Amino acid sequence: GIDHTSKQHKRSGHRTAPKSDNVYLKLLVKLYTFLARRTDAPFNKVVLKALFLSKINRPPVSVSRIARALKQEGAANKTVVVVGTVTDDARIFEFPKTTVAALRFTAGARAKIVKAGGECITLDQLAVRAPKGQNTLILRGPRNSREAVRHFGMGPHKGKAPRILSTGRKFERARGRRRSKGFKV
Amino acid sequence: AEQVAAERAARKAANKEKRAIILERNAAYQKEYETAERNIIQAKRDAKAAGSYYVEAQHKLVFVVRIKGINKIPPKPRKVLQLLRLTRINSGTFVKVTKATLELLKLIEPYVAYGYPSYSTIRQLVYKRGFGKINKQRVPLSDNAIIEANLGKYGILSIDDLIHEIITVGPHFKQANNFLWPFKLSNPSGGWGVPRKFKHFIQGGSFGNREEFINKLVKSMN
Amino acid sequence: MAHFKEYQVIGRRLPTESVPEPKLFRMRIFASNEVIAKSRYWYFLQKLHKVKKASGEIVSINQINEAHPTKVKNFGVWVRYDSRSGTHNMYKEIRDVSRVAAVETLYQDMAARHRARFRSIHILKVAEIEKTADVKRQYVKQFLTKDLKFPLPHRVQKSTKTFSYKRPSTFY
Amino acid sequence: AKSKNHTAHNQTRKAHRNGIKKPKTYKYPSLKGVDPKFRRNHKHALHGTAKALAAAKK
Amino acid sequence: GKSHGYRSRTRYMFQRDFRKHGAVHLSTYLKVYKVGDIVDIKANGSIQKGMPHKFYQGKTGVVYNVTKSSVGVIINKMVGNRYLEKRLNLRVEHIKHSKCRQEFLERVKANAAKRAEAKAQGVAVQLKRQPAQPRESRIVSTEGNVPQTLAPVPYETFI
Amino acid sequence: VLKKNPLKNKQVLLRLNPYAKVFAAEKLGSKKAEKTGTKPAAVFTETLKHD
RNA sequence: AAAUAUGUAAGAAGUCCUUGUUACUUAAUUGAACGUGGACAUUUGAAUGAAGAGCUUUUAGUGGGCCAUUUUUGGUAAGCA
RNA sequence: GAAUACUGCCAGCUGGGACUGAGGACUGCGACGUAAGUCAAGGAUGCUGGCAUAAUGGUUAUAUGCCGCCCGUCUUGAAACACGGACCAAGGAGUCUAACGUCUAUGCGAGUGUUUGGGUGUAAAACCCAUACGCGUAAUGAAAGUGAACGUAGGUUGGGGC
Ligand SMILES: [K+]
Ligand SMILES: [Mg+2]
Ligand SMILES: [Mg+2]
Ligand SMILES: [Mg+2]
Ligand SMILES: [Mg+2]
Ligand SMILES: [Mg+2]
Ligand SMILES: [Mg+2]
Ligand SMILES: [Mg+2]
Ligand SMILES: [Mg+2]
Ligand SMILES: [Mg+2]
Ligand SMILES: [Mg+2]
Ligand SMILES: [Mg+2]
Repeated sequence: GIDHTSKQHKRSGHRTAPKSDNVYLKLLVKLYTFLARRTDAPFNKVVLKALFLSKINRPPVSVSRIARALKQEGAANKTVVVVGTVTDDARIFEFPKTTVAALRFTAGARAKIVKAGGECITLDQLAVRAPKGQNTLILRGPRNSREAVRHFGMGPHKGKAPRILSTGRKFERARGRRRSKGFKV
Repeated sequence: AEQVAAERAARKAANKEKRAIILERNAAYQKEYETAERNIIQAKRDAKAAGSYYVEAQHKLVFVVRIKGINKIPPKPRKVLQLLRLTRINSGTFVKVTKATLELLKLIEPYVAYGYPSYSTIRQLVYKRGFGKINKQRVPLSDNAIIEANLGKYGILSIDDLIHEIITVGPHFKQANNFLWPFKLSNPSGGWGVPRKFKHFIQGGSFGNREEFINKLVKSMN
Repeated sequence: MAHFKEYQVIGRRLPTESVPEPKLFRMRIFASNEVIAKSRYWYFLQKLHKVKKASGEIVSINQINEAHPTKVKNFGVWVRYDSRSGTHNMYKEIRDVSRVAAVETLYQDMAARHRARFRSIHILKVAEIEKTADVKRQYVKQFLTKDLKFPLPHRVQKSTKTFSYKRPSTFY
Repeated sequence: AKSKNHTAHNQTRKAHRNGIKKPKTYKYPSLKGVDPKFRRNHKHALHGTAKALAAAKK
Repeated sequence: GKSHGYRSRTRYMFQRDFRKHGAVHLSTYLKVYKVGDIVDIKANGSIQKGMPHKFYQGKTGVVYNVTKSSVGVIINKMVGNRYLEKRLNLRVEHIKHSKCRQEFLERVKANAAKRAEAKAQGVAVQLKRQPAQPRESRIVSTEGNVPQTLAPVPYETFI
Repeated sequence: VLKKNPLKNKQVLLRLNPYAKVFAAEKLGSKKAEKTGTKPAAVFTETLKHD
């Protein structure tokens, strides 16, 4: 017998492969597995781990987010890397000439980036021209902006959104929500 | 001539000078042990001649063997056995003697047998059952290069250097001891010597402090 | 544990600034090994003084051998022991060649006749009786008569084999 | 038919199964329950010292 | 029925000490508490305002808020399987400074002094505390201290 | 692939610890000690024999 | 007035030296809290261990218990409660 | 003045027995040798014999030694003097639907959703499509209403990657 201080046969809890059957994604995973093994650059390891992520853990990254990231000093000539989708944004009216490498570009995002003088690039061409992740800039999208996150942690005084179908007066705005009707949360 | 011999000769020359370093260290450690023993003996003789008494230095090191199974242990001793890394019966660890550790042993006393190891016991234990904890894995030592790869920053280049860092509780004792995996000992070859183990050694049992008799017990256990 | 050795154990309180050089209390202990001898020394200093192992030190432990281990001696042994319903002093005498074996005899004797374990016995004193007529117990004094001699009738001989072919005798 | 009324038996083993955890203190704790006069001052002191820092750095 | 009021089972721990009743001495009120100070809670039974609950008797916490006559003390309370942050508003009658944190602050000053001297002379000043080490060898002289002691003693009635 | 114990297999015992050759070549495990004629003191002997 | 059990602390979110912010505070260029700059070196301030450490979502069964050592209530007691 | 007991050490030598032989070119650490090589040094080889078939082995029946209470169920507790079950075959129990939560996959993404319907067709398929409509891109208030940049869309502390 052994006095087990820890739970036995415990899986790491991390994805080691994409959950999908996309063969082109699996080819990208194979390429960045080779790069994350034969190169010591932590960029290839971070890109490889991001290639395993689910959809909610790969939020889209807008072109306005990319332009804001390019307003940083020393980052004008960098290569923006989005392991996921670059969506479009009409809120902006100027776009810098830059190189963006991403899994997917929406039609609007690709048009805006190309019209700005830049180029859209896949992660394999990213690997070819920047094998060690030279002057790259990895961007991620907002994960807690998801609508499901609003209801996480519901409870008294937590200030969270109830899981509700119909919204308005007569829908959970009474006893328990105001002092005049019983109490307030 | 694809450049194999040049680095092979560089490696053999490096290995030779490393073995010369280990040899000269081991010679100086042997003379250190020899004088440490002879001085104590001659000090006792001198004190007897002068009519006084020579009280020896209290032992800095103990070896602790968990002699009890894993069922029905109260939480406080269970935690202390986990902290001393005795998770299965007949496991053993070295402990530096301080007030904190002595209270730990005084608290797990009914489940362990401990005492003061000798140089022969430590040497045979490390040579025969010494495994290192390397990248969370239990690696048989079997080579000086492994110990130098994991303890080389502490100046411990060989198994003899590890043994000295255990027998004399050096500055890097904590790192060398934790690098050693908990020794997995067998049951004693001639038995425990008592009808019932779970009394104190003073009361004819097996647990507790049996200070110098731990050597004979551990030798039969490995 | 009954293979008793006799140790002298000299201990003292730990020296302090008020009282350097304490008084070196010394006892004679019968025990199988040095660990039990030291433990018995601290047990008796615990009971007889306000000294405990935490605030004390052992300055010497030495085994005492018999001066003449092949000379027959009459030993008077004063003991106190705890019976099942009280505490009692007794005086006994063991005719034997050494103090350690006399103590072995008394521990066996006290276990046989009074069901008193080593846990329950304190050896107050073991003393050589210098001359006869200071012996008081008839079971020892009867062995001191001049020209002592006695037969051993009814010899029972241990047999190496299961079966015998001779109807054995008990002559001797 | 009466049943058992109460016991704390097994409750500590359950509590220690996932451990008893300290509440993970942060730098800059919340100013909830602090004196409002102090909070009102501290807002202006922070505003002024950020103004001075930004003016110096430019 | 059962009774579980606010001050239940506080009969002895809200006593004043024997021959220590009456008014509070002014050194209680002349003590200065800052935010971050570590304090010990012990209710003075003669002041029934700002009194801590019976749970917090003997608890030690950190001051987060300082008001006119009271301090805000943060205490970690074990509720179920975790500790919950609890915030108390206690008058300074029921509050004293942690003397252990006073010696910790003095030790910090002493450690700085030792390192300051060692930066000039005597390097490797070895700041860390160490546990009680085993004793070294010694020579116990017998001259004038001849060992002399007797054996266990016989049983006597003493009644 | 297989743990070879020292204390046997003198090849492995020599792979580790190169001093073992000198230890064997000099019989350091059976070293004879220098004779010393330092007697115990009378107060020690009398204390030991004291009742 | 014990024993056992129990709170807290043992530093980098630290310490010290200057001088900055404020509508709070002081008689005050006094403090309070938060800072700029500077100094502290690898023992970053006891021991042992750490099997990875933190964090989140969501959902099952369960919500009759019983036994032993010790403490302990009712009861003559109980394989009683 | 010696010996011996006891306890301990040897990186002292050696005899008998038992179980195991995992891996499968080489690499390493070594040792003995002036080197060249050799070896018990990152896991067994060499030599020899018999049989080449029911001989070994498998299955099966039996015997012998030891062990083995009737399953399912409710229960703190079942072999129970608790209940269901004489036997066998076949049938026999978490399904589909409306709406929905978390998670995952896919498409497109400030949008998204063709299939109410129209067009067409090799005709309940496949293919093509307008306007709307749903959800989303704005919240808050009982409501009348009003409705999101002082600032490189702020400061501080961490923070992967660069
Ligand atoms: K009940
Ligand atoms: Mg045997
Ligand atoms: Mg009032
Ligand atoms: Mg139920
Ligand atoms: Mg049977
Ligand atoms: Mg059943
Ligand atoms: Mg029955
Ligand atoms: Mg029924
Ligand atoms: Mg029936
Ligand atoms: Mg039926
Ligand atoms: Mg069927
Ligand atoms: Mg069915």
